[PDB]
Amino acid sequence: SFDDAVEERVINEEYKIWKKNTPFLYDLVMTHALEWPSLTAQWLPDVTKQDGKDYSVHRLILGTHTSDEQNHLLIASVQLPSEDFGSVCGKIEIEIKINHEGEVNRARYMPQNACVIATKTPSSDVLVFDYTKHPCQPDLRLRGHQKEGYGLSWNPNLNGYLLSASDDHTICLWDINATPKEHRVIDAKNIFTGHTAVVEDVAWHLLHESLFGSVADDQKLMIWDTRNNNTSKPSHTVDAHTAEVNCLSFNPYSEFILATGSADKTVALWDLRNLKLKLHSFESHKDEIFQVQWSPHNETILASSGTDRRLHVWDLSKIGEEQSTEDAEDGPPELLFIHGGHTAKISDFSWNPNEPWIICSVSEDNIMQVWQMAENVYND
Amino acid sequence: KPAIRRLARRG
Repeated sequence: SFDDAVEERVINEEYKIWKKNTPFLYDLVMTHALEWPSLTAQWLPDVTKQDGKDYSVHRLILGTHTSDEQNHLLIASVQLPSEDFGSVCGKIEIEIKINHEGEVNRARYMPQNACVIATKTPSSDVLVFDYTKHPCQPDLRLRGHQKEGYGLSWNPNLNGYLLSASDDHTICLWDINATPKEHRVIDAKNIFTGHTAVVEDVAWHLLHESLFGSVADDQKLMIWDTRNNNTSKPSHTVDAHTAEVNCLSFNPYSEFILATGSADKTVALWDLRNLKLKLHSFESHKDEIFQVQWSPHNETILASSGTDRRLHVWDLSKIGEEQSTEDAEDGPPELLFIHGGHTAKISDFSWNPNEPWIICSVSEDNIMQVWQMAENVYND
Repeated sequence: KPAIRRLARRG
Protein backbone atom coordinates (compact mmCIF):
# COMPACT_ATOMS: atom_id res chain seq x y z
CA SER A 1 0.00 0.00 0.00
CA PHE A 2 1.17 3.49 -1.01
CA ASP A 3 -0.01 5.06 2.24
CA ASP A 4 1.82 2.36 4.18
CA ALA A 5 5.10 2.87 2.35
CA VAL A 6 4.87 6.65 2.68
CA GLU A 7 4.21 6.28 6.38
CA GLU A 8 7.15 3.91 6.75
CA ARG A 9 9.46 6.29 4.90
CA VAL A 10 8.49 9.16 7.19
CA ILE A 11 8.87 6.93 10.24
CA ASN A 12 12.39 5.83 9.33
CA GLU A 13 13.51 9.30 8.31
CA GLU A 14 12.34 10.94 11.52
CA TYR A 15 13.85 8.15 13.57
CA LYS A 16 17.24 9.03 12.10
CA ILE A 17 16.77 12.64 13.18
CA TRP A 18 15.74 11.38 16.63
CA LYS A 19 18.88 9.29 17.13
CA LYS A 20 21.05 12.27 16.21
CA ASN A 21 19.23 14.47 18.72
CA THR A 22 19.31 11.86 21.47
CA PRO A 23 22.39 13.24 23.27
CA PHE A 24 20.61 16.60 23.57
CA LEU A 25 17.15 15.50 24.69
CA TYR A 26 17.99 12.63 27.02
CA ASP A 27 20.15 11.72 30.02
CA LEU A 28 19.36 8.02 29.59
CA VAL A 29 18.12 5.95 26.67
CA MET A 30 18.20 2.17 26.44
CA THR A 31 16.53 0.33 23.61
CA HIS A 32 16.21 -3.38 24.22
CA ALA A 33 14.33 -5.59 21.75
CA LEU A 34 12.23 -8.30 23.38
CA GLU A 35 11.78 -11.69 21.73
CA TRP A 36 8.05 -11.09 21.58
CA PRO A 37 6.21 -7.74 21.71
CA SER A 38 4.80 -6.73 25.07
CA LEU A 39 1.37 -5.18 25.60
CA THR A 40 1.95 -4.34 29.26
CA ALA A 41 4.57 -2.67 31.43
CA GLN A 42 4.84 -1.77 35.09
CA TRP A 43 7.84 -1.14 37.35
CA LEU A 44 7.93 -3.20 40.53
CA PRO A 45 8.43 -1.19 43.77
CA ASP A 46 11.73 -2.61 44.97
CA VAL A 47 15.26 -1.64 43.99
CA THR A 48 18.39 -3.74 44.42
CA LYS A 49 21.86 -2.32 45.10
CA GLN A 50 25.35 -3.69 45.74
CA ASP A 51 28.13 -1.80 47.47
CA GLY A 52 30.75 -0.93 44.89
CA LYS A 53 28.60 -1.29 41.76
CA ASP A 54 27.94 1.98 39.90
CA TYR A 55 24.34 0.93 39.30
CA SER A 56 21.14 -0.21 41.00
CA VAL A 57 18.75 -2.83 39.75
CA HIS A 58 15.09 -2.21 39.00
CA ARG A 59 12.50 -4.62 37.60
CA LEU A 60 9.54 -4.60 35.18
CA ILE A 61 6.47 -6.80 34.73
CA LEU A 62 6.38 -7.52 30.99
CA GLY A 63 4.36 -9.81 28.75
CA THR A 64 4.55 -11.74 25.49
CA HIS A 65 2.25 -11.39 22.49
CA THR A 66 1.97 -14.32 20.06
CA SER A 67 -1.21 -15.84 18.66
CA ASP A 68 1.24 -18.50 17.51
CA GLU A 69 3.62 -19.96 20.10
CA GLN A 70 3.77 -20.00 23.91
CA ASN A 71 3.05 -16.81 25.89
CA HIS A 72 4.69 -15.72 29.15
CA LEU A 73 4.40 -13.40 32.13
CA LEU A 74 7.83 -11.77 32.43
CA ILE A 75 9.95 -10.10 35.07
CA ALA A 76 12.82 -8.13 33.59
CA SER A 77 15.70 -6.71 35.60
CA VAL A 78 17.20 -3.40 34.53
CA GLN A 79 20.49 -1.78 35.47
CA LEU A 80 20.27 1.95 36.00
CA PRO A 81 23.24 4.30 36.64
CA SER A 82 23.98 5.57 40.11
CA GLU A 83 25.03 9.00 41.39
CA ASP A 84 27.94 8.69 38.92
CA PHE A 85 30.90 -16.63 29.01
CA GLY A 86 31.25 -15.49 32.61
CA SER A 87 31.43 -11.93 31.28
CA VAL A 88 29.31 -9.10 32.70
CA CYS A 89 25.60 -9.28 31.88
CA GLY A 90 23.56 -7.06 29.62
CA LYS A 91 21.84 -4.18 31.37
CA ILE A 92 18.51 -5.95 30.73
CA GLU A 93 17.68 -9.61 31.35
CA ILE A 94 14.64 -11.73 32.14
CA GLU A 95 14.77 -13.08 35.71
CA ILE A 96 11.38 -14.73 36.18
CA LYS A 97 9.09 -16.22 33.56
CA ILE A 98 5.69 -17.91 33.51
CA ASN A 99 3.89 -19.60 30.63
CA HIS A 100 0.61 -17.78 30.04
CA GLU A 101 -2.45 -19.00 28.16
CA GLY A 102 -2.80 -16.30 25.53
CA GLU A 103 -1.20 -12.88 25.14
CA VAL A 104 -0.97 -10.67 28.20
CA ASN A 105 -3.11 -7.58 27.74
CA ARG A 106 -2.15 -6.24 31.19
CA ALA A 107 -0.13 -7.42 34.13
CA ARG A 108 -0.36 -5.48 37.36
CA TYR A 109 1.03 -6.37 40.79
CA MET A 110 -0.94 -6.00 44.00
CA PRO A 111 0.13 -2.94 46.04
CA GLN A 112 -0.15 -4.72 49.39
CA ASN A 113 1.92 -7.69 48.17
CA ALA A 114 4.03 -7.27 45.02
CA CYS A 115 4.29 -11.04 44.72
CA VAL A 116 0.69 -11.12 43.53
CA ILE A 117 0.39 -10.32 39.83
CA ALA A 118 -3.02 -9.96 38.19
CA THR A 119 -3.42 -10.69 34.50
CA LYS A 120 -5.80 -9.84 31.65
CA THR A 121 -6.22 -12.75 29.23
CA PRO A 122 -7.50 -12.59 25.64
CA SER A 123 -10.09 -14.97 27.05
CA SER A 124 -12.67 -13.96 29.62
CA ASP A 125 -10.71 -15.24 32.59
CA VAL A 126 -8.82 -12.81 34.81
CA LEU A 127 -5.78 -14.64 36.15
CA VAL A 128 -3.76 -14.25 39.33
CA PHE A 129 -0.23 -15.52 39.96
CA ASP A 130 2.28 -15.48 42.80
CA TYR A 131 5.75 -15.33 41.25
CA THR A 132 7.01 -17.53 44.07
CA LYS A 133 4.51 -20.35 43.70
CA HIS A 134 6.33 -20.75 40.39
CA PRO A 135 10.11 -20.98 41.07
CA CYS A 136 1.82 -23.13 34.44
CA GLN A 137 -1.77 -23.21 35.76
CA PRO A 138 -2.69 -19.88 37.48
CA ASP A 139 -3.11 -19.72 41.25
CA LEU A 140 -6.54 -18.15 40.68
CA ARG A 141 -9.18 -17.83 37.96
CA LEU A 142 -11.81 -15.15 38.08
CA ARG A 143 -15.18 -15.92 36.42
CA GLY A 144 -17.02 -12.61 36.20
CA HIS A 145 -17.58 -12.14 32.46
CA GLN A 146 -17.66 -13.24 28.81
CA LYS A 147 -15.58 -10.86 26.72
CA GLU A 148 -11.86 -10.07 26.69
CA GLY A 149 -10.48 -6.99 28.44
CA TYR A 150 -7.58 -4.72 29.36
CA GLY A 151 -8.79 -2.54 32.22
CA LEU A 152 -7.36 -3.84 35.49
CA SER A 153 -6.97 -2.19 38.91
CA TRP A 154 -5.99 -3.18 42.46
CA ASN A 155 -7.45 -1.31 45.42
CA PRO A 156 -4.66 0.24 47.54
CA ASN A 157 -6.74 0.41 50.70
CA LEU A 158 -8.37 -2.99 50.41
CA ASN A 159 -5.99 -5.89 50.06
CA GLY A 160 -7.36 -8.22 47.39
CA TYR A 161 -10.06 -5.97 45.94
CA LEU A 162 -9.36 -5.96 42.20
CA LEU A 163 -11.45 -4.43 39.36
CA SER A 164 -11.52 -5.31 35.65
CA ALA A 165 -12.88 -3.64 32.50
CA SER A 166 -14.30 -5.70 29.64
CA ASP A 167 -15.59 -5.78 26.06
CA ASP A 168 -18.83 -7.07 27.52
CA HIS A 169 -19.83 -3.63 28.78
CA THR A 170 -19.22 -4.69 32.38
CA ILE A 171 -16.88 -4.20 35.31
CA CYS A 172 -16.14 -7.05 37.72
CA LEU A 173 -14.96 -6.88 41.31
CA TRP A 174 -13.53 -9.87 43.16
CA ASP A 175 -11.81 -10.11 46.52
CA ILE A 176 -8.66 -12.10 45.83
CA ASN A 177 -8.64 -13.34 49.46
CA ALA A 178 -11.99 -14.80 48.44
CA THR A 179 -13.44 -17.22 50.95
CA PRO A 180 -12.90 -20.64 49.37
CA LYS A 181 -12.14 -21.01 45.67
CA GLU A 182 -14.13 -24.00 44.35
CA HIS A 183 -11.35 -25.10 41.93
CA ARG A 184 -9.00 -22.07 41.99
CA VAL A 185 -12.00 -20.03 40.91
CA ILE A 186 -13.46 -16.87 42.44
CA ASP A 187 -16.80 -15.92 40.90
CA ALA A 188 -17.23 -12.13 41.21
CA LYS A 189 -18.30 -10.26 44.32
CA ASN A 190 -20.08 -7.74 42.04
CA ILE A 191 -20.53 -6.74 38.40
CA PHE A 192 -21.18 -3.12 37.45
CA THR A 193 -23.36 -2.90 34.39
CA GLY A 194 -24.37 0.74 33.91
CA HIS A 195 -22.33 1.30 30.73
CA THR A 196 -23.62 1.62 27.16
CA ALA A 197 -20.59 0.03 25.44
CA VAL A 198 -17.19 -1.61 25.90
CA VAL A 199 -15.49 -0.53 29.11
CA GLU A 200 -11.97 0.63 28.26
CA ASP A 201 -10.52 1.01 31.73
CA VAL A 202 -11.13 0.98 35.46
CA ALA A 203 -9.31 2.74 38.31
CA TRP A 204 -9.71 2.69 42.08
CA HIS A 205 -9.75 6.04 43.83
CA LEU A 206 -6.37 6.45 45.56
CA LEU A 207 -7.60 7.22 49.08
CA HIS A 208 -11.31 6.27 49.38
CA GLU A 209 -11.50 2.46 49.48
CA SER A 210 -15.05 2.41 48.10
CA LEU A 211 -14.64 4.58 45.00
CA PHE A 212 -13.51 4.02 41.45
CA GLY A 213 -13.86 5.36 37.94
CA SER A 214 -14.73 3.58 34.73
CA VAL A 215 -14.29 4.82 31.20
CA ALA A 216 -15.68 3.33 28.00
CA ASP A 217 -16.50 3.53 24.32
CA ASP A 218 -19.85 5.03 25.23
CA GLN A 219 -17.81 8.25 25.54
CA LYS A 220 -18.45 8.54 29.27
CA LEU A 221 -16.57 8.67 32.56
CA MET A 222 -18.39 7.11 35.51
CA ILE A 223 -17.54 7.43 39.17
CA TRP A 224 -18.72 4.54 41.34
CA ASP A 225 -19.23 3.86 45.03
CA THR A 226 -19.25 0.16 45.93
CA ARG A 227 -21.25 1.11 49.05
CA ASN A 228 -24.23 1.80 46.75
CA ASN A 229 -26.78 -0.98 46.35
CA ASN A 230 -27.58 -0.64 42.66
CA THR A 231 -24.84 -2.07 40.47
CA SER A 232 -26.25 0.11 37.64
CA LYS A 233 -26.37 3.53 39.28
CA PRO A 234 -22.92 5.03 38.88
CA SER A 235 -22.48 7.70 41.57
CA HIS A 236 -21.81 10.07 38.64
CA THR A 237 -21.65 10.05 34.85
CA VAL A 238 -19.58 12.52 32.83
CA ASP A 239 -19.68 13.27 29.10
CA ALA A 240 -15.90 13.27 29.18
CA HIS A 241 -15.05 13.03 25.47
CA THR A 242 -16.20 13.13 21.86
CA ALA A 243 -14.95 9.66 20.92
CA GLU A 244 -14.39 6.58 23.04
CA VAL A 245 -12.45 7.06 26.28
CA ASN A 246 -9.61 4.52 26.58
CA CYS A 247 -8.21 5.39 30.01
CA LEU A 248 -8.36 7.26 33.32
CA SER A 249 -5.77 7.78 36.09
CA PHE A 250 -5.95 9.44 39.53
CA ASN A 251 -3.33 12.00 40.52
CA PRO A 252 -1.05 10.59 43.29
CA TYR A 253 -0.92 13.92 45.13
CA SER A 254 -4.62 14.68 44.96
CA GLU A 255 -7.89 13.32 46.22
CA PHE A 256 -9.94 15.17 43.57
CA ILE A 257 -7.89 15.50 40.38
CA LEU A 258 -8.36 13.00 37.56
CA ALA A 259 -7.21 12.54 33.98
CA THR A 260 -8.72 10.69 31.00
CA GLY A 261 -7.42 9.81 27.56
CA SER A 262 -9.67 9.43 24.53
CA ALA A 263 -9.72 8.42 20.89
CA ASP A 264 -10.60 12.05 20.35
CA LYS A 265 -6.80 12.70 20.52
CA THR A 266 -7.34 14.37 23.88
CA VAL A 267 -6.50 14.08 27.59
CA ALA A 268 -9.07 15.62 29.94
CA LEU A 269 -8.22 17.06 33.34
CA TRP A 270 -11.04 16.35 35.82
CA ASP A 271 -11.80 17.41 39.39
CA LEU A 272 -14.19 15.34 41.48
CA ARG A 273 -15.23 18.41 43.41
CA ASN A 274 -17.10 19.47 40.25
CA LEU A 275 -17.38 16.92 37.43
CA LYS A 276 -19.53 19.47 35.61
CA LEU A 277 -16.53 21.52 34.58
CA LYS A 278 -13.61 20.09 32.58
CA LEU A 279 -10.59 21.85 34.08
CA HIS A 280 -8.59 21.64 30.85
CA SER A 281 -7.73 19.69 27.69
CA PHE A 282 -4.25 18.61 26.59
CA GLU A 283 -3.98 18.70 22.83
CA SER A 284 -1.16 17.65 20.50
CA HIS A 285 -1.56 13.93 19.97
CA LYS A 286 -2.36 12.86 16.44
CA ASP A 287 -4.27 9.64 17.12
CA GLU A 288 -5.94 7.56 19.85
CA ILE A 289 -4.62 7.83 23.40
CA PHE A 290 -4.64 4.55 25.36
CA GLN A 291 -2.39 5.50 28.25
CA VAL A 292 -2.21 8.32 30.77
CA GLN A 293 0.07 8.08 33.81
CA TRP A 294 0.93 10.76 36.35
CA SER A 295 4.54 11.19 37.46
CA PRO A 296 4.97 9.46 40.81
CA HIS A 297 7.34 12.28 41.73
CA ASN A 298 5.85 15.57 40.53
CA GLU A 299 2.18 16.36 41.19
CA THR A 300 2.13 18.77 38.29
CA ILE A 301 3.28 16.53 35.43
CA LEU A 302 1.64 13.61 33.62
CA ALA A 303 2.23 11.57 30.45
CA SER A 304 0.20 10.07 27.60
CA SER A 305 0.79 7.59 24.77
CA GLY A 306 -1.17 6.03 21.94
CA THR A 307 -1.31 5.11 18.29
CA ASP A 308 0.70 8.07 17.04
CA ARG A 309 3.84 6.36 18.34
CA ARG A 310 4.44 9.37 20.57
CA LEU A 311 4.70 9.66 24.34
CA HIS A 312 3.79 13.16 25.51
CA VAL A 313 4.75 14.63 28.84
CA TRP A 314 2.69 17.56 30.13
CA ASP A 315 3.31 19.99 32.98
CA LEU A 316 0.03 21.34 34.44
CA SER A 317 1.78 24.38 35.89
CA LYS A 318 2.55 25.72 32.44
CA ILE A 319 -1.15 25.67 31.53
CA GLY A 320 -1.96 29.27 30.73
CA GLU A 321 1.26 31.31 30.49
CA GLU A 322 1.42 33.11 27.14
CA GLN A 323 3.72 31.94 24.36
CA SER A 324 5.20 33.43 21.18
CA THR A 325 3.53 32.25 17.95
CA GLU A 326 6.84 31.01 16.49
CA ASP A 327 7.12 29.05 19.74
CA ALA A 328 3.41 28.30 20.08
CA GLU A 329 3.94 25.70 17.41
CA ASP A 330 5.31 22.26 18.25
CA GLY A 331 2.36 22.50 20.65
CA PRO A 332 0.76 24.33 23.66
CA PRO A 333 2.63 25.48 26.79
CA GLU A 334 1.49 22.49 28.87
CA LEU A 335 3.51 20.32 26.47
CA LEU A 336 6.92 19.79 28.05
CA PHE A 337 8.40 16.87 26.15
CA ILE A 338 7.64 14.58 23.24
CA HIS A 339 9.34 11.22 23.12
CA GLY A 340 9.62 9.91 19.57
CA GLY A 341 12.00 7.00 19.98
CA HIS A 342 9.30 4.47 19.20
CA THR A 343 8.68 3.23 15.71
CA ALA A 344 5.28 1.65 16.24
CA LYS A 345 2.17 2.08 18.37
CA ILE A 346 3.14 2.30 22.06
CA SER A 347 1.27 -0.52 23.79
CA ASP A 348 2.00 0.77 27.32
CA PHE A 349 4.40 2.76 29.52
CA SER A 350 5.39 3.20 33.19
CA TRP A 351 7.09 5.84 35.36
CA ASN A 352 9.95 4.46 37.44
CA PRO A 353 8.72 5.02 41.04
CA ASN A 354 12.24 5.24 42.38
CA GLU A 355 14.20 7.22 39.79
CA PRO A 356 12.48 10.54 38.98
CA TRP A 357 11.94 10.95 35.24
CA ILE A 358 12.99 7.44 34.19
CA ILE A 359 10.15 5.97 32.10
CA CYS A 360 9.74 2.65 30.32
CA SER A 361 7.63 2.38 27.16
CA VAL A 362 6.83 -0.71 25.13
CA SER A 363 5.94 -0.87 21.44
CA GLU A 364 4.31 -3.38 19.05
CA ASP A 365 7.57 -3.93 17.20
CA ASN A 366 8.63 -5.70 20.43
CA ILE A 367 11.00 -2.83 21.23
CA MET A 368 11.45 -1.74 24.84
CA GLN A 369 12.88 1.65 25.78
CA VAL A 370 14.00 2.87 29.18
CA TRP A 371 14.67 6.57 28.90
CA GLN A 372 14.89 9.75 30.89
CA MET A 373 14.62 13.21 29.37
CA ALA A 374 17.50 15.64 29.77
CA GLU A 375 17.58 17.46 33.09
CA ASN A 376 17.74 20.90 31.47
CA VAL A 377 14.46 20.12 29.75
CA TYR A 378 12.75 20.34 33.12
CA ASN A 379 15.22 21.96 35.49
CA ASP A 380 16.49 25.51 35.98
CA LYS B 1 20.30 26.62 24.99
CA PRO B 2 16.71 26.91 26.22
CA ALA B 3 16.26 25.71 22.65
CA ILE B 4 16.58 22.22 24.06
CA ARG B 5 13.16 22.83 25.59
CA ARG B 6 12.08 23.88 22.10
CA LEU B 7 13.87 20.91 20.53
CA ALA B 8 12.03 18.65 23.00
CA ARG B 9 8.79 20.28 21.90
CA ARG B 10 9.28 19.18 18.28
CA GLY B 11 8.24 15.70 17.22
